[PDB]
Amino acid sequence: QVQLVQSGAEVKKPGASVKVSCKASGYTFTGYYMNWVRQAPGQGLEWMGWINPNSGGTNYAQKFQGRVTMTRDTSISTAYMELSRLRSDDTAVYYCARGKNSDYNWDFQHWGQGTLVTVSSASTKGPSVFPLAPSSKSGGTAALGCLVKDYFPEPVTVSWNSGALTSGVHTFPAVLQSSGLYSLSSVVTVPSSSLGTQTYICNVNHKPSNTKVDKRVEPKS
Amino acid sequence: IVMSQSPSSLAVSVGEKVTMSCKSSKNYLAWYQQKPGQSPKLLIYWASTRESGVPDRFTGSGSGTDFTLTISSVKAEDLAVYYCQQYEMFGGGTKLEIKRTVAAPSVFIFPPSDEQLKSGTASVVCLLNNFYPREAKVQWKVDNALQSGNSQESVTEQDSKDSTYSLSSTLTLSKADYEKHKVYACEVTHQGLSSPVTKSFNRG
Amino acid sequence: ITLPCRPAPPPHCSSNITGLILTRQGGYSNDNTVIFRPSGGDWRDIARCQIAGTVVSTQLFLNGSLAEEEVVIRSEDWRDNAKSICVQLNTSVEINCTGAGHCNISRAKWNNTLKQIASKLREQYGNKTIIFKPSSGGDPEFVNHSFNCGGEFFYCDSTQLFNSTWF
Ligand SMILES: *[C@@H]1O[C@H](CO)[C@@H](O)[C@H](O)[C@H]1NC(C)=O
Ligand SMILES: [N+]
Repeated sequence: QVQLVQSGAEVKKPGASVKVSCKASGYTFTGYYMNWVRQAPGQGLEWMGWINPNSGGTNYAQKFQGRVTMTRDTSISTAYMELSRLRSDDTAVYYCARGKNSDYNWDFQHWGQGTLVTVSSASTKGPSVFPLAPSSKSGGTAALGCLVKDYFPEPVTVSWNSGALTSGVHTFPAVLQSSGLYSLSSVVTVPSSSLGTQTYICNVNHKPSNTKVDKRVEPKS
Repeated sequence: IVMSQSPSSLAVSVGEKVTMSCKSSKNYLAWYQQKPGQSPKLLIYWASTRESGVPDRFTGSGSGTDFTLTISSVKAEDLAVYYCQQYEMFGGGTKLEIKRTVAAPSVFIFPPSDEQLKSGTASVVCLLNNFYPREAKVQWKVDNALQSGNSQESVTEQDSKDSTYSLSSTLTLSKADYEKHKVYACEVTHQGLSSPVTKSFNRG
Repeated sequence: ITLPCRPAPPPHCSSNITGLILTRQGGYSNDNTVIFRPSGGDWRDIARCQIAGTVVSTQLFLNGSLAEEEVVIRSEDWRDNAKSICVQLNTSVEINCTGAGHCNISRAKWNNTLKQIASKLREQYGNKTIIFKPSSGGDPEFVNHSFNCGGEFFYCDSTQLFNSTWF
């Protein structure tokens, strides 16, 4: 029942600072060294630094010295990684890692869910949700969905019926518009029969803009 | 003390035997599996020591600066990227793709919502669902006239269950430009389609 | 070298330096440089060195047991930067506190001992440039060189001892 829960994704301007949290539960927080690993977007994993939860001593990577600081809060068992002089080329997914055995590090058995930090001069924008409604399709199976358009930055998470409808869900990667804004679509195939008996809802989340939206996909008239 | 992992890409069929190498530069090596959309999972935690619950087909080997991971009976769920780690260095690469029988796409077309029309834009969507291989071409025609510059497409990651890709192309116009034509057609080209599919509609 | 200290260390607290404990600088900068900092581990890292002395101290060892002949450096794992590297010195660098705030040591002999340790590390790691930099941070017990003398803990800013380069 071990759990490492990180903060939510957010946006910062170049040169600003970002402090990512990592709440740990299910073990003695003061026993295992805590590392912070950053996954560049599609460019492999690179380790950043580690912190000792007792002495608070830190060992950072030579590539991040003078730009990062790791801290802790043992009263609530929360690690913190703060990154300053934020370059626009440092947009990545930041994870916190532990390890299986208290003696040895670098064998990360547990990982946080991730934290996508974005760094850009452009401003944050909330998505616009529209329903790709069911129409003449097939097979006897209909296909519905929702279009999430004109948003920035990634990520935008789209679920269905609050996580109850997943088999057959296809959510596409983001497409970059010439205007620098993103847009994606999330679709699902269902039986034509249950169109009038069941209700299907897109649940869109865009934490950068603190935006939660729920849109009901209904047939046309 | 850098490390490399090969091969980068790697497509195989279910049940086939897979073996990937990791060249460093009973050692403390680890192998992580990152499935699409999730954080890494520690498959191997000491060159050849599998983690609890890791099925038996995953095996690690190696002693010197070279190491190896292998999957005996590959399965559709094993689709993922694989990383080899020694101390503070990760290898990268080694994306395990899946081979599959050809599957023709299912073409669907969605006109824009009156909500979006009130916004000012008008976006038509064309959905090619559950096809294989990735290669597929989408063309947009307005009143039977080829378009260009006003469309953007995206392909999904290879699904974990049926190992089939899915594509969506959105054609975005203005409400005015949209209301100045009647027919809107999506033409699809794929290996499993001798003749290009042409699913279209008209605002009638 | 003047080493400021928060609680004015009395003259009685002026121990000899009989070793140290450092930590590696993680990462991979291809530049031929190996950065070492004062240890960042917990008390377990210092206890694993087995240099039990009459003085419980962080950063550098005091009134311990010196080396037989030359410097001996034993690390539980060299390639691993998380595990600290212990050090025993041949000759001690006496550290005498003036009684007031500052605590002063030799101005130059420390550079000599630093070069000796740097060569003993060159032979272990790559024969390349070696740099000594100060702590990366931590709690006041381990961030500032602390020593338990006569029932009182004295913290001193050891930033003056780790700003050295050696080609
Ligand atoms: C040795 O340590 C004790 C207490 O740790 C201290 O009284 C003494 O001053 C140190 N050595 C010398 C020569 O003073
Ligand atoms: N520890």
